[PDB]
Amino acid sequence: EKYSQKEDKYEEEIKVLSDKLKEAETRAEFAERSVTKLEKSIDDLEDELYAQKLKYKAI
Amino acid sequence: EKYSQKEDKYEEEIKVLSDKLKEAETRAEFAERSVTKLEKSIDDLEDELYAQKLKYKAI
Amino acid sequence: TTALVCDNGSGLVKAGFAGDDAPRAVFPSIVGRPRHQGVMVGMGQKDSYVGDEAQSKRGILTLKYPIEHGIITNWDDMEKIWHHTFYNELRVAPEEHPTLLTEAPLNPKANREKMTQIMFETFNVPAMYVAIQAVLSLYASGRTTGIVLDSGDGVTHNVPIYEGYALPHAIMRLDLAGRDLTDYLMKILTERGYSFVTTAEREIVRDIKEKLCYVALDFENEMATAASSSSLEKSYELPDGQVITIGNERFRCPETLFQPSFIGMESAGIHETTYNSIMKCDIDIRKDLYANNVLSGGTTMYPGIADRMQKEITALAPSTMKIKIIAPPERKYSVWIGGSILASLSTFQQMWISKQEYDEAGPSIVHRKC
Amino acid sequence: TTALVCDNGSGLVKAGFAGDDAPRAVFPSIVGRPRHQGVMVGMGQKDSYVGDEAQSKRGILTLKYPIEHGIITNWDDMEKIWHHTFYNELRVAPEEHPTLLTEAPLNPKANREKMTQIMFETFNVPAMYVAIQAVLSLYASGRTTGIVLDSGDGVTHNVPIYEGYALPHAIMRLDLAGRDLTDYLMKILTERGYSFVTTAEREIVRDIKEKLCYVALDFENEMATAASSSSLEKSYELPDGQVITIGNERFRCPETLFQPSFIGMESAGIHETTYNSIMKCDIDIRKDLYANNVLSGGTTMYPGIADRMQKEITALAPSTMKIKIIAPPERKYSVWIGGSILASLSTFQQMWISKQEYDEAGPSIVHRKC
Amino acid sequence: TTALVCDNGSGLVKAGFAGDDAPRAVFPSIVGRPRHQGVMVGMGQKDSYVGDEAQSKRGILTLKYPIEHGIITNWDDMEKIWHHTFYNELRVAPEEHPTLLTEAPLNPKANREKMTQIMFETFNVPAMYVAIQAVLSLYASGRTTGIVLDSGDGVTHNVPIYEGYALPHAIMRLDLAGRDLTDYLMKILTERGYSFVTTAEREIVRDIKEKLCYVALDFENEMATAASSSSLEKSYELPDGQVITIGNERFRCPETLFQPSFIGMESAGIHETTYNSIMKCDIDIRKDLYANNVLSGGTTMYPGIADRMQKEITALAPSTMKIKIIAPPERKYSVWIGGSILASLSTFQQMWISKQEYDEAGPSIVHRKC
Ligand SMILES: Nc1ncnc2c1ncn2[C@@H]1O[C@H](COP(=O)(O)OP(=O)(O)O)[C@@H](O)[C@H]1O
Ligand SMILES: Nc1ncnc2c1ncn2[C@@H]1O[C@H](COP(=O)(O)OP(=O)(O)O)[C@@H](O)[C@H]1O
Ligand SMILES: Nc1ncnc2c1ncn2[C@@H]1O[C@H](COP(=O)(O)OP(=O)(O)O)[C@@H](O)[C@H]1O
Repeated sequence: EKYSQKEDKYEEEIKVLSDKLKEAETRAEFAERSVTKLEKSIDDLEDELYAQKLKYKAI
Repeated sequence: EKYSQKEDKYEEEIKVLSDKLKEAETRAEFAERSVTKLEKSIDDLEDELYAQKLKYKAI
Repeated sequence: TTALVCDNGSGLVKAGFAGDDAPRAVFPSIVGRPRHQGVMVGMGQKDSYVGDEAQSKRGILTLKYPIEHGIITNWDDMEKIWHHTFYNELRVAPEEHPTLLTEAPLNPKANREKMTQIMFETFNVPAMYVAIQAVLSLYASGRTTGIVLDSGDGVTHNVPIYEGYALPHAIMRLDLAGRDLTDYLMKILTERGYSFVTTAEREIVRDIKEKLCYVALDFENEMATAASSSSLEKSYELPDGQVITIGNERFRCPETLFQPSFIGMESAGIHETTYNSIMKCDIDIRKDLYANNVLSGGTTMYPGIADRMQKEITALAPSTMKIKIIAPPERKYSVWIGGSILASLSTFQQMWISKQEYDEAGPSIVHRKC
Repeated sequence: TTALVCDNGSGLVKAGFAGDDAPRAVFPSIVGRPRHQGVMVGMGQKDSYVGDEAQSKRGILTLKYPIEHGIITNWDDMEKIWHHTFYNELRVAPEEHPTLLTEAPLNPKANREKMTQIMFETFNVPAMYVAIQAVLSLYASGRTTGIVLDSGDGVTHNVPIYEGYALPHAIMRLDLAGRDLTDYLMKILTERGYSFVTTAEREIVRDIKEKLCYVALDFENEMATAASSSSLEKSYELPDGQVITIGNERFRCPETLFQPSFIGMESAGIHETTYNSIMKCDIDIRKDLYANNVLSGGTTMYPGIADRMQKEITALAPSTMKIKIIAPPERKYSVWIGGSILASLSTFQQMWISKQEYDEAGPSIVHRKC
Repeated sequence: TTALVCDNGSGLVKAGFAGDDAPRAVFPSIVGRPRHQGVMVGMGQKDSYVGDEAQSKRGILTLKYPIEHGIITNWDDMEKIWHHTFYNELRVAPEEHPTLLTEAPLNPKANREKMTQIMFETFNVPAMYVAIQAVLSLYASGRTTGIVLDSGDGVTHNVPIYEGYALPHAIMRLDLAGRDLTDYLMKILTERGYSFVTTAEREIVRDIKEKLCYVALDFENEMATAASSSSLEKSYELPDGQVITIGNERFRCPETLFQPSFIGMESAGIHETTYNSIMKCDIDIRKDLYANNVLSGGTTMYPGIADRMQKEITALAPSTMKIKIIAPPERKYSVWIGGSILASLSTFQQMWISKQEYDEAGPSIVHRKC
């Protein structure tokens, strides 16, 4: 019965650790998608600021 | 016998999943500081673009 | 002189002394009476058993909770439970201690009026006071700003606080809690063969719920997974042998908190009522409310409830604000801990309802100033 | 092609053809096996007798019901009973008829899964379907709204329906029925000297129950009246002579339906569970539920049960509602009648579980869609 | 050809024919959908019920208003309600009638744009037009000068008019109306023990509000009187028996119109917003505005609201000018009555938005000229 209760606490730790693992994996994938979005947005901002710089240096 | 082997399997799952949580949270926070600096870059880009709009509306 | 904290609740009495770190007495809020005949002359048959003595003679008794949905509906049994709490569990004299009772928000006035009348008359407390469980939970969490989600045995309620100010127009009270989950589990277990109909069997099912149930992060594919393999099945042993095994019931029971339609209620899940109570507050404080969700009570103790709550509120709220679910590891006693902290404050010693004030104003003094 | 209706029940098989007005075959759901020696060489000993053949030879057989509390607990005996029903009673070929079986609510899933697997494999029915007894009883009553109290041999249940919508959270299932009353009467007759212990004697006592028992309008003064005079005593003649006479047992036996503590159960009487199932429904439909109590099943056939039911519910409900107990004179076959009506509807011919759907989906198809 | 008037509002649809004296059809603006299972095969289950048919199947449906605060937020349900209004209630063809729709002031442009697009496309009306409720209420009152306070189910607004000229800078729109009073009453009834949580129960509480509530001339001593005696208590009977009695709630509910802080709003009472909208007008016309306060809409139907309004505005205004609250006995239909009058005018027949004008200028024509 001691072995039983140790195995029980073991499987408890296993379940909770796997739950937080899956949560953190989804978090990491979402963070990577966020990085992609930020690369896209900085790209667009660079383009627009550069167009305005062109016009300003022109005038 | 079954309790010994089940507890050993639970221990090895504990260890692997613990290291995986370690590496996952580290890569996560590092990608998140990357996200942070990209957001600050978005800020700087938008500000300089606003500045160029200012110069264009002036001249 | 020290004071007593007596968080009543609909499932568990937690009492103790103002200043400690944990309640001194924690026992079921239950009163049992014998059903059967009684033959052995001289056994000293008691009329009724209270507390956890009624939990060990459980097999021959019919148990009754004197609190249904945060409302005391049997005042004699509640008086029995209070008498027990004072004399046999704490072993004090109620005439030498102010008493800090606790109540849920948005329940009838007669509840507090009768509560204070009972105290002052049939216990002769020097003073008393009736707090709100959410405020005390915030005290125990060590904050002054946040939206708590207290979910005990009878009632689930949100209370948003900001800088120590309550938003009483945004308090949302819901009426499914631990007991309705216990009943839903008693019903779902029949579709696997097991039949629990007695009150004692309801206690057994409550223990099954406290041991084997958890909240699925994603209900649908969790359901599909439980259907595919059989790795989610755990076994439980009733107190006569008779091992039972449950599968998807483990997470189908607490899922009712997020889809209250499973028990035929029209309300929304706890995540949606939390979001609504937030969106009912002024636009300036809700960014700070989003990051101070404080979970409290026993029903918030399921594994994976904080993760599911955060996922749902994140999917609901704007994609910029930071959702933080604060679930302490001892969140089951936050109301009592906060009550002790409050009753121990120096600046609080003027808020008690002294016996003279009651003698002058009747039982209506309670909601009048306090 | 016509379809079969096979209301199984735990005490009587009622089978027939969809479209008739009454079941074509009604026999006990029982299987008998010889217990004694067997000496006459060449008598042609059968291994087991089913139906009412086992009822006439019951002196030498040991009788067994393969259904205990609505649940089939002996699948070989149930297969024997179905084989009998199809080939010897109805005299058809099951390969040419869709079959409409019936089941009580809130009983294990494996029951329906095994039902449909048995049908499709060892009988090769073209299609089948498993209905709920209370819904069919409401069909037969000619209504679409009402709370129906079905009480057969194994299980008593309420199902509230409104405008054709079931309220599955208010379904209440109770597990005392005709058989527990038969056992209580077997136990109560010992205090007059009569001793029935055999299964055949259990059948004798069931007949005594069906002939001499009634529900007393007021239990206490009826008890005092039976104690005062002797005008309530009837006499019954066992099938060997030996006239027996019973007194207050006549109404003490069915009174257990209103005081289930007589057999040591903790539940409430049928009147109180009916009232509770009503009060568990939305406040707008319960005025129409109060006036459409539909009694069904054999155990609701005692003289004076409708009046006692109305008196009790009237005493429980508010003093403005109109309580109406609807008790048809043929209420013992309402489930079968409604099942025939249902299986005859043209819009129903798409709800069958065709053989091909089963071949694709396994036995789990039954509850998963239908 | 005759024209249609379709005053929508957020609580009641009022439709009719231009020229009549009262709306021909008056039904709730509700779309109901079933919650429960549905077991009677062949009952012909509709998908959704609208109007007062959804009000009779109330117990099994979940009701939804498609207009929240004067703004249409569910366009499919609004289209369902309009379809019902045209075909089942009025029984006409929308292709043969100009339609006069109605709207509150200071609400998004997309509202009118989508309204006219829906009309012209999915109903093919020959012409249409969108009026302002306050102007039509003035038409019905038979005046050309006055400040009209319209208070329906979603929005309260003041519009000051002089000699037929509007003062758009002095229009003040408030966002508490009948529905917020219904919610506040649902909340206040809990402190007596009564619990209404469902949408059907919200309709019950709305009926209680319409039958028992009134405005106190002086809130404070009325409160003291209700606390002293018990002569203010009436008794209402829910639709299952269960008599309930309410005391000071009767006037605590509509008092929120004069102290919107009871529901946690920062605005001022209707008397003070009326006085502010008056003082925002030119100093010459306000002497005539003070004497032409025109009440309109359902929420202005409480007993004693005119006297309280007059007392408050008199206390605010200078002590010489003559305050005069005009509250017709049929003020609940003033918007529709004025709409019929307006659509009947011969000189108005040039203001319609013909279908060809829309076919040229897109949906944006509505606020360009009309
Ligand atoms: N570890 C647990 N997991 C899940 N549910 C629990 C757990 N512990 C207690 N509960 C539920 O919480 C309820 C008691 O919570 P509690 O906070 O004491 O309620 P109250 O405050 O009303 O006394 C019980 O009904 C039980 O079902
Ligand atoms: N006339 C009667 N009076 C009292 N009880 C009856 C009568 N007829 C049948 N019963 C009871 O009803 C039971 C059979 O009812 P039935 O509806 O056929 O049950 P099931 O549906 O389970 O087969 C028997 O156990 C018997 O005790
Ligand atoms: N007799 C009454 N007394 C008090 N309030 C009423 C009465 N009749 C209706 N109401 C309130 O008025 C509202 C409906 O008013 P109505 O003018 O139809 O609004 P709308 O024009 O927006 O549909 C309801 O919500 C109800 O609360």
